[PDB]
Amino acid sequence: HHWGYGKHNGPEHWHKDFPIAKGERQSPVDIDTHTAKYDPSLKPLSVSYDQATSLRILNNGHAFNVEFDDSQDKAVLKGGPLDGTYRLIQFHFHWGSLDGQGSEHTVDKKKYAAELHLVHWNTKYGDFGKAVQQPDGLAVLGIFLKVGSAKPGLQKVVDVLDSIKTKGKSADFTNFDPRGLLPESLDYWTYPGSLTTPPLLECVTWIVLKEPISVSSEQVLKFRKLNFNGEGEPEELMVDNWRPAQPLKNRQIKASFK
Ligand SMILES: NS(=O)(=O)c1ccc(C(=O)N2CCCc3ccccc32)cc1
Ligand SMILES: [Zn+2]
Repeated sequence: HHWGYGKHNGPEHWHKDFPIAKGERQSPVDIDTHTAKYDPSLKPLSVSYDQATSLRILNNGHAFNVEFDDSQDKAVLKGGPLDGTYRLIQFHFHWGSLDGQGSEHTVDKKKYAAELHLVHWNTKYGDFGKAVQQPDGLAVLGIFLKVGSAKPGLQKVVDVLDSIKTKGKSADFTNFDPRGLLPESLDYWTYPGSLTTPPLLECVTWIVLKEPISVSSEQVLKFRKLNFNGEGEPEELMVDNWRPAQPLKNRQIKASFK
């Protein structure tokens, strides 16, 4: 009886195995745009993805991860609110059953159709497993998806999904350029928070871009054909794999822009 997104094992149950679910710095959160303060001390984000080495795509039973070679500083995030160098390890998405829900963060209570998370770990801790035990161990770059025009840079991802339909399936996924998933603007909000799935560790500097990317209805429909279940098991469509907004508590969300 493992955690998931259903009635019986979904977010409102997670606290029983993972008591930190009710913690002081849990993610995601609603971003109230009027309350978020411009911080002129914040630097522009430095997204250095030119030398990124994608390797594989994995259906892990809760989402799909596009995995990168993080054995050296190739693809890194620095600047913004961060001190030091954060290495890209994987990206994944959260999405809905319909366009009106799917994002984890919200903006003045608005839910987007989906949310991209580019996950990075602080290289001063040496490995990812060490980093997740530190308050400044991870930096997750969050990008909203709205449904409209197709995102050309996402199509390679969409087209491989048929080959990783079920939990535990993986496929070779080399030479994928995540630059193709970014919006024009790197304006962002930032706050201290957590992983949004178990083990819900409070180890993340969140950086959420203001500008959504547009994807097509056909693109997101293909996400919704994935399966939570393993091969040969009763089909459970991988939809609504998002955690709702959590209490902000004693935290401040800062804006990089006026
Ligand atoms: N949605 S997110 O961007 O906040 C996110 C969530 C979880 C993770 C993540 O590495 N996992 C989660 C589950 C298995 C696991 C086991 C031990 C340490 C970390 C992890 C990474 C990024
Ligand atoms: Zn995520």
